[PDB]
Amino acid sequence: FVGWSTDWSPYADQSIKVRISLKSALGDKAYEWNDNEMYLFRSSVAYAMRQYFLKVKNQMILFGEEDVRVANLKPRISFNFFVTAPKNVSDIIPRTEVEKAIRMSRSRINDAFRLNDNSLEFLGIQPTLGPPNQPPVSIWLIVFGVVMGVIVVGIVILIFTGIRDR
Amino acid sequence: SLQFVFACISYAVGLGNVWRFPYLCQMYGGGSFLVPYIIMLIVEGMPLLYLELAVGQRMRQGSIGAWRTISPYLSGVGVASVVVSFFLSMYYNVINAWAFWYLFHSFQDPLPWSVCPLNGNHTGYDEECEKASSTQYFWYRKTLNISPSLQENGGVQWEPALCLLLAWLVVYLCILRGTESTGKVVYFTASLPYCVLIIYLIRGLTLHGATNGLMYMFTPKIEQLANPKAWINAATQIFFSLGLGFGSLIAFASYNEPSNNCQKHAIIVSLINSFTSIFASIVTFSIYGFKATFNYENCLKKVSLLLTNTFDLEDGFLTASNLEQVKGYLASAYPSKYSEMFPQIKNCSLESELDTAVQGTGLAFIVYTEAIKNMEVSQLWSVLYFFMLLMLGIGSMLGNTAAILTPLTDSKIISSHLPKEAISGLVCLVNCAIGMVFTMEAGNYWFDIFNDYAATLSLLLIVLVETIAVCYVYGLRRFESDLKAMTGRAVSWYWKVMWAGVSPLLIVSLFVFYLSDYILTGTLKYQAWDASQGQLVTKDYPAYALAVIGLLVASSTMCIPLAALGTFVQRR
Ligand SMILES: *[C@@H]1O[C@H](CO)[C@@H](O[C@@H]2O[C@H](CO)[C@@H](O[C@@H]3O[C@H](CO)[C@@H](O)[C@H](O)[C@@H]3O)[C@H](O)[C@H]2NC(C)=O)[C@H](O)[C@H]1NC(C)=O
Ligand SMILES: *[C@@H]1O[C@H](CO)[C@@H](O)[C@H](O)[C@H]1NC(C)=O
Ligand SMILES: *[C@@H]1O[C@H](CO)[C@@H](O)[C@H](O)[C@H]1NC(C)=O
Ligand SMILES: *[C@H]1O[C@H](CO)[C@@H](O)[C@H](O)[C@H]1NC(C)=O
Ligand SMILES: O=C(O)[C@@H]1CCCCN1
Repeated sequence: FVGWSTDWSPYADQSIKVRISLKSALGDKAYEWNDNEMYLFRSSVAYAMRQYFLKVKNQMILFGEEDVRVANLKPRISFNFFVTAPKNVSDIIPRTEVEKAIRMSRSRINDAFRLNDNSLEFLGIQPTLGPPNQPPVSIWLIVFGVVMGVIVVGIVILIFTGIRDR
Repeated sequence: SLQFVFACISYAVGLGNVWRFPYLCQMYGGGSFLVPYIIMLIVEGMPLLYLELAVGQRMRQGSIGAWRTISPYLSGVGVASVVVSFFLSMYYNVINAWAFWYLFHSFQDPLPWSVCPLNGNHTGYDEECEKASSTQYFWYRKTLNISPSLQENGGVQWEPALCLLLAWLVVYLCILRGTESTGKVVYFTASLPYCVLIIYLIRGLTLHGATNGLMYMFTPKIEQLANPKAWINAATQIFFSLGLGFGSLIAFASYNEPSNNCQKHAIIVSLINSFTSIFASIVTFSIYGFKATFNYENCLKKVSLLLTNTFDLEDGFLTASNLEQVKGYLASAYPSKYSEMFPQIKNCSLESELDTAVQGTGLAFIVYTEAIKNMEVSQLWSVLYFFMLLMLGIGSMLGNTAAILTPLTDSKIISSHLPKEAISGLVCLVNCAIGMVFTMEAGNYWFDIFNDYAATLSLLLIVLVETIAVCYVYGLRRFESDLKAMTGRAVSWYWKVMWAGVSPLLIVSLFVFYLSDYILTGTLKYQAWDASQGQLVTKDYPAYALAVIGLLVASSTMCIPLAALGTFVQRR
């Protein structure tokens, strides 16, 4: 194929795409997304990677905020990040491990920016709301049984009294 | 006077005012239905209700006794007026059953109609529960489990069957227990519905977009005002809410003194019925307008989110006040990208949502469950509302079943063989056993058929026959003289005018228009739930559903001429 495309990049396969919606989740009193917030986000991602590599693979890897490479920053606050080895640029942590790391510590990242799983979407990491507990058997059935029992008793006693009177 | 007036009010004010009127108004255009209603109340409601009360007094007999004493060739109209009641009592109780269901699912912190169930990934919501509302999903799937079409029906759903059995047991217990102890009840059962409706109006008028609902309710769209079906439904709802044609109003007026003012009482009863219907429908349509506004806002937010996630716009840049301009700007920026999703961008407006937000016989339940889910202590308000509804239904059914049973008890042939407690038990058992067809998977369609044809047009023909009998066969001069001698005051000229010519002519014109419309259309259709589309679609009635539709009206209406033919044969 003669020619080239201006969209393929060697890092484009392992990139996780973040989309942040500040103004919706916070309404007013929402901060601006300057470079300090990007620094905090990269530090949070590096912390998540450290936690994942310590608590799962039992390896102590010294990730840093400069190891979370960020590209395609856009005004929507939508970009692509990927994490390399601590000092080995040619080594890219494969996307599966990054996704597992983010799933493991997504709560802390959400709390750092006061976002909840809807304004901070990782586009590939779908959260779980949690199973809805069911009561022991059925409250409606218990109430219906009580009501039907009392109504049946009333009918029986009324019929018996009416028959006995006559 | 208070006893008779409150008895008539408690009979008339029931589920036809709080439940049937709102969805009938919604179905036929809102204001386009309200203008005929009032128009059909001055002409059809008041004069014929007054005529019924006067025949009840001047005969001072039962319905069959009165229409047999006027002339033997006419006794059949006393029998038919019972049969209609039968069909009413056959399906009316289903409504009460539903309320019981909605009551029993009201003691749970996660109210069933409040939160949709999880899809199965445990990451989202059900497809049909998201396309529809949680209340609509609960009503159409958790409550009825409605089948997609009338031709498809399953077995008897055991939960609705048990609820209907409980409702019939409650009705039988109320029949056995009390017959004249309504003293304090009339003080209580007449104010509790108004208190609950006042509370729900207080909530209903502070919701976002309540005025949209009121504007839809009170706007008389001329375009859909020409539909004859709207006029037919208005007249039949007036007759069904006042109880005209059921024959129990005649029995109620039979126990009144002949030196009483039935012109004041008829006017007061009709006006109170109209006011109660209007108030309940106002509250219901305020909540309905809130629902429509919420749906419109949700669609606009979804479209804005779709555009923002694609064009990489700012979080709050795209709002509802600058949508079209930014859409034009985006279209002008580059059409290649816009071409891909242009089918996907959806058009939504308040009007279309207002026509098609919620519609059907479950309008009251869906709307009021939504309102409850937007309360603070939802359980208490749900219990209170579905208890007011239970009281209204139980009172109306007590009236209807008394109308059913009085001819049976008065017959010495049956009364000399079985006790009244057994006659009533057998009647309740037969009604409950036959009404199990409304608890099937496709039972809501049969309920639709009975709600629209069992006691709809027969009440018109019965009242037409009654008024022709009173005016022309008995002789209006003789009737007026008898009434004047009974009460000292001669009937007003307005009442005579409405009795003799205006009401029968309007009824005949309505019947002719309905028949002409049905013939020209040639395709009777019904609404069916579509879970995949999550809305209501129109489907043609099958061949076997028209036989039942025809028979329901035909038996009750034709019971009069058959009796006339039998009397003629007996004479010859
Ligand atoms: C930085 O990370 C990269 C991985 O992305 C490391 O490259 C890896 O180096 C090892 C050691 O040489 C390679 O294994 C060797 O492969 C050759 C190829 O045939 C084979 O002859 C050897 O016997 C051995 O199996 C591995 O293939 C290579 N991986 C890649 C993707 O190139 C690199 O070593 C890291 N840098 C530092 C300083 O650790
Ligand atoms: C969620 O369920 C749908 C089926 O409705 C499926 O297509 C989708 O892949 C599921 N999502 C995940 C993350 O498994
Ligand atoms: C929306 O409106 C446009 C323009 O009026 C029309 O082409 C389109 O078919 C409508 N429906 C959808 C789903 O886009
Ligand atoms: C959803 O499920 C995942 C595991 O499948 C769990 O880690 C997560 O906490 C759940 N979300 C809740 C309980 O809110
Ligand atoms: O308002 C009601 O619901 C009842 C129905 C039966 C006739 C009397 N009115």
